[PDB]
Amino acid sequence: DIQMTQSPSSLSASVGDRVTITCRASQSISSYLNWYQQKPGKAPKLLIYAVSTLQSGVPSRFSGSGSGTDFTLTISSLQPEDFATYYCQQSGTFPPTTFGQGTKVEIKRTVAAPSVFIFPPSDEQLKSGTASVVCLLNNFYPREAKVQWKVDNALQSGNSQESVTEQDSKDSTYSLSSTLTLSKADYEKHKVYACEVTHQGLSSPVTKSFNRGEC
Amino acid sequence: QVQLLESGGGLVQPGGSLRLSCAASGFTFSSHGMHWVRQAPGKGLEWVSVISGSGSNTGYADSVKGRFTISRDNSKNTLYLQMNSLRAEDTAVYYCARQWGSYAFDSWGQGTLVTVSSASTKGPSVFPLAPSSKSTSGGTAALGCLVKDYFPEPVTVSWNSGALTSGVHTFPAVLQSSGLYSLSSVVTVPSSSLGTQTYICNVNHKPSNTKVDKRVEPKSC
Amino acid sequence: TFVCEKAKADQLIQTLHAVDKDDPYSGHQFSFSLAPEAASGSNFTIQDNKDNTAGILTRKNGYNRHEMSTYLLPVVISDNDYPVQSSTGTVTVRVCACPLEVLFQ
Ligand SMILES: *[C@H]1O[C@H](CO)[C@H](O)[C@H](O)[C@H]1NC(C)=O
Ligand SMILES: *[C@H]1O[C@H](CO)[C@H](O)[C@H](O)[C@H]1NC(C)=O
Repeated sequence: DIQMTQSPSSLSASVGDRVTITCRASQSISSYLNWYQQKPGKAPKLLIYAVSTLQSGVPSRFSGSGSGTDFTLTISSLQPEDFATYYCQQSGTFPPTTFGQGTKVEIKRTVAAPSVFIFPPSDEQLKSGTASVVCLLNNFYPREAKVQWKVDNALQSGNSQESVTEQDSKDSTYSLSSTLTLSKADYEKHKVYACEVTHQGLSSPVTKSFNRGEC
Repeated sequence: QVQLLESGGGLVQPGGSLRLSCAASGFTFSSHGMHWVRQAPGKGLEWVSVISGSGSNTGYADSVKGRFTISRDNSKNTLYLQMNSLRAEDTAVYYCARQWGSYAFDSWGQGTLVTVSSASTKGPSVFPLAPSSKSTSGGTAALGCLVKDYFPEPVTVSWNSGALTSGVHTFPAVLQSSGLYSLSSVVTVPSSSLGTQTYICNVNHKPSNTKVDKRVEPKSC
Repeated sequence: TFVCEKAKADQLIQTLHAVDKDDPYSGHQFSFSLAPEAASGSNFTIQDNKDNTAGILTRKNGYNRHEMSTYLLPVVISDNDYPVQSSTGTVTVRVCACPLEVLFQ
């Protein structure tokens, strides 16, 4: 099959920037090269048809060019709403049709420190033999954050799983959820459960904690 | 106007069979080539199959040829994808898509997840993430729900049956070492509303028919 | 149709209408595009309105009657079926100092 390769695979840019997404074909293709915008949790939306045809309701800041093996999608003035993964598609020697691997576009924004919250295991969960301790890092930028679990001030490892949301549509921040999983037995063995957060927005780490039992 | 509504996804064992449907409205169905395009979790787009307006002319990607069959019922405005001899590598979100010109795709369905696995369906355990007296960091408090130990994906979480949307963050599920999934859904609300407003997370895991409405209350200690 | 000399970019100059005399009951939607030979580096942009009309927009700021006085835009109208069938209508755009039917067959 004809292989479509996009560059870069990921990009971060500022509002007002002229951003370019490249699409290279493994062989020369005619003019049936189309561009898609896929927002998280949504189906792709067709932006550009046959190299350069702008679709209805697509802002004129989106434009396409290229020929042979090299194609470009240009966003002339990047907007916060342009956050998505972009795909190129060749459809001129059909069947089959092949797509590029995707280019995730991230919106650059001012530094925002997270709001840190700690959740003790519920009593309903403890009654079943497991203890899940949840730490929330809410609405921060940039994505890079360091979450450290400490049980009686001793750093934990291998007993936690992080999960990060996609860029917020309204403020371009991320949120993160870290879960510390322990047996009821190991949980009953210690007293202070701390979640320590390191981030560009914090002058010094932020620790949120609770003592098991007492409130 | 133009709408494509999908159904039929879910858990199926390797070697199994599954049928997907795509109900169309808002356009002359028979005038369009109709397609199936899939996206494996965290991966790109893979074109699967095509069928002409009449339903006479069909096409397949090499990856599905001889195992899948595409069909349409123009009287019912419905597209089908009959999948058979399902493999682990077939696990993806399957979209039906309307053809625009020379095989570009202008309207897509919401998607339907198809999980090909020998593991069994497990419903989730739903636990509250209670807002404490310490969690009330000024005037903004956080509360949530922990949707633990389910299989397969997906689960849906709404707050107060869709009434509460602002401040909501439903995190991507994490696969635990037990081969079971776990996610959390949180919402930041004003501390000043904890005494007046009721908070309920509506958890739905359609593969196991689990529908849980958990009330999230501040703990009395 | 025509374009002014002092015309700025993203200016609508003409609207095209895709017509099928063999479609009495309006069941066919047509996809618009520039023919392969004109698809890259044009001085005009096609915007498909998705209702059998498309706009011809200027892609550059300023046109010089002396550099190039006339543009021949080959516009493709395509059906949305397998195999796909297309038709081509050439639009003449003139540069001046200061509705259009494309048939499907
Ligand atoms: C008409 O011409 C354009 C470009 O010149 C395209 O090649 C299009 O596919 C043509 N249509 C037919 C039916 O040959
Ligand atoms: C018109 O434009 C050029 C040549 O005249 C294109 O090749 C196109 O295919 C031509 N024919 C028609 C009917 O528009």
